[PDB]
Amino acid sequence: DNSYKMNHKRRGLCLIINNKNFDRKTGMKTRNGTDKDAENLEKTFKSLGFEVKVYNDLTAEEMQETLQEVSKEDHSDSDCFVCVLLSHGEEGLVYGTDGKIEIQELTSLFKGDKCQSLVGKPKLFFIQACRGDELDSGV
Amino acid sequence: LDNSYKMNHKRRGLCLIINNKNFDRKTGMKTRNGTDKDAENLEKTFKSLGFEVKVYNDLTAEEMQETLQEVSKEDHSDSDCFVCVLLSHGEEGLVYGTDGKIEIQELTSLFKGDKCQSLVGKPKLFFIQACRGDELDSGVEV
Amino acid sequence: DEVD
Amino acid sequence: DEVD
Amino acid sequence: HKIPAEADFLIAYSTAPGYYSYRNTSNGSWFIQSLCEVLNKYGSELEIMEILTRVNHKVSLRSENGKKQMPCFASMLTKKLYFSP
Amino acid sequence: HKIPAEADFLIAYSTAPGYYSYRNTSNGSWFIQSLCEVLNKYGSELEIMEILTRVNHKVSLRESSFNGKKQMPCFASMLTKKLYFSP
Repeated sequence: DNSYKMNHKRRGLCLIINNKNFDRKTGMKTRNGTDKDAENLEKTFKSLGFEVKVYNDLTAEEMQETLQEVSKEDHSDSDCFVCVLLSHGEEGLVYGTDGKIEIQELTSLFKGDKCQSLVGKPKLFFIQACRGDELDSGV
Repeated sequence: LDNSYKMNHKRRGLCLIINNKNFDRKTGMKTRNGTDKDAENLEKTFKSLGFEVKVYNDLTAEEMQETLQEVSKEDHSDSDCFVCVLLSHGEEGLVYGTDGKIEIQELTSLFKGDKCQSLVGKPKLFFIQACRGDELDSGVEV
Repeated sequence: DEVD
Repeated sequence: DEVD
Repeated sequence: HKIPAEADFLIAYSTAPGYYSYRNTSNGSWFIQSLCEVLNKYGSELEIMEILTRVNHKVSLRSENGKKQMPCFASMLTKKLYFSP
Repeated sequence: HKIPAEADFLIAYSTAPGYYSYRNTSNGSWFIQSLCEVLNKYGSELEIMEILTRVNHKVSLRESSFNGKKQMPCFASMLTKKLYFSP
């Protein structure tokens, strides 16, 4: 009642969305260095037991469809689910290659009443993206 | 120690409770009966943890801002941390004074390291009892 | 129960 | 260094 | 040789972003009463994250309209926090 | 009986609400690089909240190059139990 059951048949899926190159209409710069992030995450989460799948340069529509497909996959024998988003963003929003999508449009795909095989299981999202225009000058 | 806050200072620190129950009719906000039980339980609980507990009842937005700003200019050198509890109506990012709304960030930002040197490196905890919107969680069968 |  |  | 101006804050919300938060007019809010229950039993022993997770769990197992509530806490803490007696 | 539909989510952001997040073109982003460092050293030992608190620590002590700036990661937890990546 106090710790998640983490001894299922498999740890579960780690899904990495790695957006580096953006359409010209977005005006967003190329995210040089993000391929090193994706590769580090792959080795790291694989050593923790996860199966790992990387997607690169997805449109906003492709991000929603990919995560929707994952929310319909067979998680019953898994401990948990991990999603990593690497992109540009603003508060509450992340960039596809062609434009923005709300983070809640992605996370809501995995809520209890929509993804039954993950009910009661940890759903972890790691989000590398800006959340606004404010600068922290420190102390 | 590198991994744990130093929690053995001469004082634990302040626990500041803003308990807003009665609202100006121009706000259209209902009286928040039950909140006095929250404030009473909180004072007992946090007194038992070593805090100096201060309860403020029915503060306007200006009073909430000025109350916290004064506290942010006190000498916290001998305190482990600072705790603030807000009991009110709210919406995303906002809570009600008795006379109207105020941004939560306007209250938390008074305590940032660049403005409150004697809390630098020390925990600043805010507990917020307020709505954050009007979505309903119907749950799922387990 | 009421909402805040 | 760059921003996202 | 500075630290972020936003460092060492922790905001513990009664409910998830976008949602209602419930208050019982006889006994008080679901979140504060669970917070006090957990702090009274475990507060001199557990780290703050364990405390707040138990509060999450306690509130998640309640009802009534028959609705549910999920608290949410956001941490910019840099170390473990114990309310050492 | 029932559990909330939003239960058992954890969102770990690279930065605090409202703020920029930094990415180095040769090393990768400050947040991901520290996240992997901590996971690689302690991932099979510590609870997830403890891991993410150390990530907060490491990034906060990292400084940019818009020069001389800092970053504070922020994680939001709707988890109901302790989470270990048991080997």
